Amino acid sequence: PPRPPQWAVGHFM
Amino acid sequence: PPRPPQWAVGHFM
Amino acid sequence: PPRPPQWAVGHFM
Amino acid sequence: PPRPPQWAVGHFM
Amino acid sequence: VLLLDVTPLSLGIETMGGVMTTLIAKNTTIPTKHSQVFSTAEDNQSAVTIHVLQGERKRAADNKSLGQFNLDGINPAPRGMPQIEVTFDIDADGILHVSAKDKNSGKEQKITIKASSGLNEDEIQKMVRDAEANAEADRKFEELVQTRNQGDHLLHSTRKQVEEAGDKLPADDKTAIESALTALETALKGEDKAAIEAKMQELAQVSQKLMEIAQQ
Amino acid sequence: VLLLDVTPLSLGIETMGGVMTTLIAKNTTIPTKHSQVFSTAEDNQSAVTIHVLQGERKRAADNKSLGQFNLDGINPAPRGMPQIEVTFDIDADGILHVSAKDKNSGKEQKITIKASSGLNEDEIQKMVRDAEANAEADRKFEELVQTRNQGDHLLHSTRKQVEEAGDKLPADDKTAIESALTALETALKGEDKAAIEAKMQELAQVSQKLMEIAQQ
Amino acid sequence: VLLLDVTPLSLGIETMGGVMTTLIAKNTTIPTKHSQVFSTAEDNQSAVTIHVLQGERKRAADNKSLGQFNLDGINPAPRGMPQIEVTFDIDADGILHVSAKDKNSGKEQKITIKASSGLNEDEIQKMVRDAEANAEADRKFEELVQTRNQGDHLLHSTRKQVEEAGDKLPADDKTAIESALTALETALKGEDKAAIEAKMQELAQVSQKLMEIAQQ
Amino acid sequence: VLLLDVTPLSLGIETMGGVMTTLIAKNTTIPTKHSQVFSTAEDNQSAVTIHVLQGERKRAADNKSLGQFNLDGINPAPRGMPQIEVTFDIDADGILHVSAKDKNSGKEQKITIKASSGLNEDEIQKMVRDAEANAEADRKFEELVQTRNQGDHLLHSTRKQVEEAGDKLPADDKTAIESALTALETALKGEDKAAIEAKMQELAQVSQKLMEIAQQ
Repeated sequence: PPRPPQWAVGHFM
Repeated sequence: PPRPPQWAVGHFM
Repeated sequence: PPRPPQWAVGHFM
Repeated sequence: PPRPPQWAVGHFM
Repeated sequence: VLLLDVTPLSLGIETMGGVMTTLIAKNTTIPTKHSQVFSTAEDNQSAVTIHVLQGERKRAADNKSLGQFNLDGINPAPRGMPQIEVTFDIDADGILHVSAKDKNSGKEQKITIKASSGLNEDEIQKMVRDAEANAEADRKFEELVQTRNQGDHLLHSTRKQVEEAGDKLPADDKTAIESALTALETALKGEDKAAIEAKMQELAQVSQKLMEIAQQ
Repeated sequence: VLLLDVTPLSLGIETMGGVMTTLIAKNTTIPTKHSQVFSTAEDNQSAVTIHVLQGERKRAADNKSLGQFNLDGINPAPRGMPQIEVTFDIDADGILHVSAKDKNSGKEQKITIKASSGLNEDEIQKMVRDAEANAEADRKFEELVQTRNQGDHLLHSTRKQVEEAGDKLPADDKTAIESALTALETALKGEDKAAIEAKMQELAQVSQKLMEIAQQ
Repeated sequence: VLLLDVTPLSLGIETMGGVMTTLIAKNTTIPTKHSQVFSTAEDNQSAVTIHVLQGERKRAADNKSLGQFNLDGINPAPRGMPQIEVTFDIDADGILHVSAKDKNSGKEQKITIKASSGLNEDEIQKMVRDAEANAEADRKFEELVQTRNQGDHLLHSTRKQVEEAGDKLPADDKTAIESALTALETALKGEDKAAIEAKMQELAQVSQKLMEIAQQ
Repeated sequence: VLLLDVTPLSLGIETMGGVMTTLIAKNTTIPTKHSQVFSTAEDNQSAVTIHVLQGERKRAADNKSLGQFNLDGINPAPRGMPQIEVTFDIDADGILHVSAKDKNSGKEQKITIKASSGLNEDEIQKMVRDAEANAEADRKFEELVQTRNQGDHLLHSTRKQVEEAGDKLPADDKTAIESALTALETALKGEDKAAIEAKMQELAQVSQKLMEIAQQ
């Protein structure tokens, strides 16, 4: 998979 | 699709 | 008695 | 003067 | 003005896990109107019960039930995708109009709640004292419900992924993953936060391949 | 009920020193009625202005003036002895009836304030924000006024005692006491808490004999 | 900084009527120092007990007693005239130094209270919950004590005036006034706010001449 | 005890959308320890920045940055599935240890923050006043970020579904759906809540078939 340029901490589903 | 027996209001993604 | 020129509401002793 | 039997801290006039 | 018409208590709806979610906060001047978009709790869910609550407690059952209605005809979609807009509108006379609109189907339903419904002055004071006395218990209930909701979404998502992987998922992998799903679902039927979290963690520890596959 | 008629802000009267003293607190459900007994600020005072205020600030001038009236015919007595009962009564329609009754003379006076008087919703929000932003300044004003009130009562009481002692008070004693009274009264015309307190203390330091005599 | 040393609860002293009067508020960052001038409760009182309290309740007995000391040698004077300065000073280590200074006599006394004195974390939480649960009862106690204090000052002041008037006060007048003083003093021994207020009012209704005379 | 070591302000981390999410509330007694499980913001995200904040504002940039670190090696998975446990532990000396643990990979990282870091007493008071003065602006920022987050998840989920449907999705359907995704993504780059919500609703109005298909 291509890894996104994203560092944000998100919420756990 | 089989519809679940679920009525709960959930959160919008 | 001479009455003072005072109108202030004060506290009850 | 006779001193009262009183120890209470009161409010300053 | 010397007086204002204000809400004496929170108004909202019951949400997934048996929790009260506030739409209009306590001490809001009326008239007032507030909308929030909510959604389905499970994939393909065709209907939502909108259950209108009054009060300050986190557990839905601990608040005052004002009435309820259904919105159906929700079209099949993944959990959390349909846009269900819930609006509380209190007019100048203190009558509450709650409606729910499914932006995806167009369907709408409402209920009208008289200004005199709900708790009386004494019961309102009792409610306020109760919320104060149980602020810790309610906090613990609230955190248990968010953990029980997170596990239920993780349970349901992982079941879908398993089925989608089918034969691509090695037997051993599937075995460990299935084991852990059963363990989680049992923990979810229980009352123990830490047990739910440990079963979630047990699942994160054996799901590596499933994820990989699911991402391909 | 879904709504309550509640006060949006404090209601009370101006008291000695230019301070707002609350009779009905903010967020009180109406109807409501509250009485507090007040009194004269100076010996032999024959009248009181009852000045009705709305708001959350300590300085009277910073609140909203709702109206005012006089109660006269108060009979000569020492400061703080007449019983002047002030009653705020808000009825079910939100009309405020303020009355003042001199229990010693029997005389009563009232004013009626419409439910629509006072600050509008925006001004009410501004008032609440203002009280928040100036909570320190207001605390300092409040403590300065209590110190200015204490000094004024000490000034007035000591003047009476001096006059009552007449020739029984040695010249030197009187000299020191008078000096200090003048110094206090000047400090009271000013804005400095510590200066008022130091002049009060200067007076306690030279009044020993006057007290003694006054107590005989 | 990530943390602050702050008081967990109110600190103050017991005042006239068995009430807690706060000197340092709850949640004050230390070090801190606060002074307030207090006085005697009765004419010619020669000593004050300074009784240091910790807590959030209005009744002194409901708070945590930290210690107490006397300041004596207070010189004869009318009630409320001596300047007794009470200072709470919490230093950087959390040790509390309470002192009381009689500005009129010069005399000073202090007590030192270790940082570890008073309520522990659990008891502090219990105290906070207790104050919450009894906020109404405490308000009623507070208003009863202010009414009981007002009556006691009115009782004592009127007794002095009577004696000072001596023969100048007509028999009938004296009779009505004495009757009412006895009635008040009995009401003051009781628990009923309204009864105290009615006896006060009974006294205002027959004291007219005494006042007049007292003012001459 | 007469004092407690307590936090003067909220401690937490920056979360998706540039918001501060509290882990340790303001006025918590130390020592204390709190964990919350968080996750990735996008499918296949391999790393998270843990950015430790101190303060009371909702916008991350408005709070005091205490430090930050990365946790990498997060294995490919759908957005929101990896279990990233963030723990704030303040020990008895007021030193803060923040760690983040990826339950799915096993990897852990931490930073240690001295007790003297963050805002000083004056800046702490300014922070508290600022949060008070901007409580409305912050509420509006908070609701805009939750709407911007909801749209971004809806944007990303729908893009995946489109690609998964491939040829099964009729040309017309795809056209309407694509149009609306572009419109949403533009709205997400903007500052307007209502515009984001309208583009979301535009998407719910043309996605019916995609959902259906996605559910098959």
